[PDB]
Amino acid sequence: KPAKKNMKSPGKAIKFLRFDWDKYYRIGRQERWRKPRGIDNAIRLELKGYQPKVKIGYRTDKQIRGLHPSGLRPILVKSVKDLEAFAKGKQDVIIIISSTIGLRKRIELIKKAEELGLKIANR
Amino acid sequence: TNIMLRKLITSLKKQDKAIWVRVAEELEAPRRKRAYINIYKINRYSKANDIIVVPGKVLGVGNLDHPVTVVALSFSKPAKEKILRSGGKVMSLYKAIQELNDFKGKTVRLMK
Amino acid sequence: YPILSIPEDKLAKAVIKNIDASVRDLYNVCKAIRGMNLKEAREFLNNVLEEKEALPFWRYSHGTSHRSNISRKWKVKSGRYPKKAIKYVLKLLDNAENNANSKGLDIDNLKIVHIAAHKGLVLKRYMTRAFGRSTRKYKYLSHIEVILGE
Amino acid sequence: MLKHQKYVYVDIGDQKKFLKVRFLKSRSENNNPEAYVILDKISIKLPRNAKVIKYEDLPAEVKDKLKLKL
Amino acid sequence: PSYVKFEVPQELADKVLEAVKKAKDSGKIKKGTNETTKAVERSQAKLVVIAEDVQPEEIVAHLPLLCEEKKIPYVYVPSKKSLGEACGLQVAAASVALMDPGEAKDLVDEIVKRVNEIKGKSS
RNA sequence: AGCAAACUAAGUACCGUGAGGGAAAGCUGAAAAGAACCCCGGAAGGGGGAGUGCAAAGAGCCUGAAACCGGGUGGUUAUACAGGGUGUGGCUCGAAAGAAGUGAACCCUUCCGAAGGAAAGGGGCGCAAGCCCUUAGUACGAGGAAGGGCGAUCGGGGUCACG
RNA sequence: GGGUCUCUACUAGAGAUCCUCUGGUAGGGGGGCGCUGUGAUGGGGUAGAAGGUGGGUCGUGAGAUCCACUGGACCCGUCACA
Repeated sequence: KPAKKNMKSPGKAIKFLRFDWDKYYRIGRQERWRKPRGIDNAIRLELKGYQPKVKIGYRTDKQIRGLHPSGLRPILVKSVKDLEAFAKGKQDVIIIISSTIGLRKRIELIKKAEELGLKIANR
Repeated sequence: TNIMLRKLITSLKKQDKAIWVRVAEELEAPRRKRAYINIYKINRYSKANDIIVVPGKVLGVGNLDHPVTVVALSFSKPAKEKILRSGGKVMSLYKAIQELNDFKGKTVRLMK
Repeated sequence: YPILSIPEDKLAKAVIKNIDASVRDLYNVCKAIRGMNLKEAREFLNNVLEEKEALPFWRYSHGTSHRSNISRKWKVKSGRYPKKAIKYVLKLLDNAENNANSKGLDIDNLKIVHIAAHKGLVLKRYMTRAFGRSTRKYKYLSHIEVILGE
Repeated sequence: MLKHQKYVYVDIGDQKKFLKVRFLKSRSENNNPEAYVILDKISIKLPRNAKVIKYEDLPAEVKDKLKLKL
Repeated sequence: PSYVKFEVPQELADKVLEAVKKAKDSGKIKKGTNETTKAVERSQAKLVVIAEDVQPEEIVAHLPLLCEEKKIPYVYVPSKKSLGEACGLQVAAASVALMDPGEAKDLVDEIVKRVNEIKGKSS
C-alpha cells in the first residue's frame, strides 16, 4: 500500500510524442507515437535537447503495474452476470461499469454491486 | 500441438530416472526429425525377454525371432501384430511409468 | 446569436444574409461602431457617405493612404470611404430599429452591444487570360449580424 | 439529448449548480413524487437545450430528498 | 454495529443532519475522527455525531467509551455519505463534532433531551 | 467504392473536320402537419415575433470533423527572437471521470543508513602554495522507518517572466 | 538469455528462485496493437447505438477504457479464420 507513490509521484512521466508534432497540425492532432527512422533524424541519433526515444527501461515496477490509482485491480463489467463471478472478494477489485448500459439496468446493477460490498469507480 | 503429447512430456520430466528424462528430451525434437525404429533392428540388437524403450514410433519392416517387451509412443498396426504374434508385449509411455516392474526394471535398452 | 447575459426582453436582433460586401471592408466598419449608441453610430456612418470624415482601417489596409480626418482612435492615420459596405450596414440597423419598436423599447437609448461580419457564399466563375490560360473570377458574399440593447 | 426533455435540470437556489434528474413525463399526474428519479450529477453550467425547473416548484415530498443533499 | 448501542428512530436522524447543516453555516464545526477525538479531550465539543456504517469499526469504536466517561451527549446517523455532505464536503465523514451551533442552539438541545429517553432506559 | 453510368437525359451533357475521347451528381420527416397571421423590406424557403413537430443546422433540409474567417473567455504585449523539454515564480480553470476528513498539503523530533567523507582545535615538516599524525571513517551522506502539530487542498489544464 | 522447480483438457498462460548481459544502418530472427467480414460463445449492450468535441485514468509503446455535452438506430468482449 505505501509503495504506490515512491515510484510515481517524484518521477513525472514523459509523453513520447512523434517527431515534428508541433510544426504540422496533421501530425500534432494524432497525439500518438511513431518510431523515428530517417537517416539524419535527431531523435533516432539521441542528440542533446531532443525528447527521449521509447525504451524498455522505462517500464513500471511490476508490483504496482496496471493498478487503479486507488490501489485496486480494475474490472470492466458489462452485465449483472459478471458480478456473480467475483474472485476472492471485494478486497482487491474496483468495478468499472460499462458506458453503454442504459439507465434502467444501471439502477439494478449498482444495487447488486453495493450489497456485495464492491467498490465502484463511475458510480 | 497435441494435448496428450504435451501432458506426457510434463510428467516424464518429473520422473527421477535418467531414462525417462532422456525420453522427454527426445520427444521435443522437431516433428520432421522425430525418432522411429523398425522391427528388424529390434531383433538384431536384443535378446529374449528384453525391454526396449523407443522414443518414437515402431514400424513393421523385418521379422522378430524372440519375445520382447517394447515401450513406445505409438505402434504401426502391422507392427503391433507382428510383436504380439511372436509372444511379445506392448505398452505406452503413459503406462510404463506406473508399472511396478518398470518402477525398478533391469535389462532395459534404449533404441532408435 | 451569442450573448447570454442581458435579459432577453431588452434586446433586438437582426441579420442580413449573402450581400455583395467583403469581410475585408466590413471588418473595419464593424469595429469602429462597436459599442456606440445607435444615434451616434448612424450619424457617423452618414458622414462617411459624403466624405466629411474618413473611416479608419486597422487590418486590411493595403491601397488606402492617410487622411486629414483622423485623430480619435490612435494608431492609424489611414482611412477611407467604403460606400457600398456602409449602405448595407445602414439597412441592417433599420431592421433592428423596427424590431425594437415591436418589443416596446426606447429607441433613444439603444446601444450596439454586438456586431460582427461573417463569410457568406461564393459564386464561382472563370476568366480568360492570354496564351489559352484560365483563372478565377469569384464573388464573395457575406453575412452581418447586430444586437441592440439598452 | 436534452432536447427531448426526458431529463430536467433542477435550479437549486440560483446557484452556479444545477442538479440533473430523470423525469418520467408519463404517469399523467400533477404532484406525484415518482415522476422524479434522482441522479447524483451536479452540473457547473446550464446547456442550451436543457429544460429547467425551479426548486420551489417540485412536489414537497421530493424536496426532502434534495434538501438533505443540499 | 457493535459500537452502536441503542436504536434511534429515523424521524430523529434527519433532524441531526439539518442541525449540522445550520451549525456549519452559522458556527464552528470539526470534521473527521482525528479532530472530534481531540474535541472531546479538550472538552470543547458539545455534540458528537457518529455514523452507523463505518467499515472497519475500530476507527470510531473508541468514541462511545471516551465520550460518555466525560459526560457528553452523542447521537447516531444511518449513513456517513450524507453526514459528510451535510458538512459541506464532497466526501464521506465518519464523525462530526459541534463547537458552537450559533443560531442552531434552539434545536441541538432538543436533540439532547429526546435521546435521553432512549439512553435512560438502557441501564 | 461497385460497371464509365444507384440520381430530371449515361456512352447522356460536353470536346474534336473525323476516326474517336468522355464527365458531375444519392439521404427533411412516421405523416407536408412544407411555417397561418402581424411589423420591416423593391424583392428574396429574406429579417423579427409567432405556430407545426419526439426533434427545426426549415427547402443551401440525416449526422456535421479539419483547414480557413468573425466575435468573446483566461494569460500577455511597442528595449528587443526563433520552440520544444526542463527548474523556480505570477495570474487564471478546476462538476464528473484522479487522490483525499478511514486525513490533502505543509511543518517539528527521534532512529537506521550504501558508495563516499570533512573542518575548527592540538603537534611536526617546507622560502612558499601546501603537506603529515590526531580529531575520525566522527559530523555528514541517497534512500528508508517511526512518532507529534496543524488541519483542506493536491495531482492535472491554459498562459507569462527569468535561468 | 540460461540453469533449477510448481500448477493448468496447454498451438498457451500463471508463478518461485539463482547466474550473466543492455549503442546501432543494411539485414536475419522473437512477441504484440489496430481495421473490415465469416463460424461459434460463459457472451452480451441499445431508443440512452455508431460517429463528433473537450477532458480523466491505465500501458515503455502501438493502443484501451471512462466522464460531460452533441447525436437519433444500430454495436461490441472472448475463441478460431480470412
